[PDB]
Amino acid sequence: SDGDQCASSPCQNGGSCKDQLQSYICFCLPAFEGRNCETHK
Repeated sequence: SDGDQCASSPCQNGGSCKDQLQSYICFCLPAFEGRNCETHK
C-alpha cells in the first residue's frame, strides 16, 4: 500500500526513505539531518 517514492533513493547520505500520504520523509542518520539528508553535519 503506497511505496514508490523510495523507488530511486530520493534520500542522501545513506538516509532512509519513508512513504507518507503527501510524499515521503527520509530518516537520515545522526551524521546528517533534513528530509533528504541535504544537511550533512
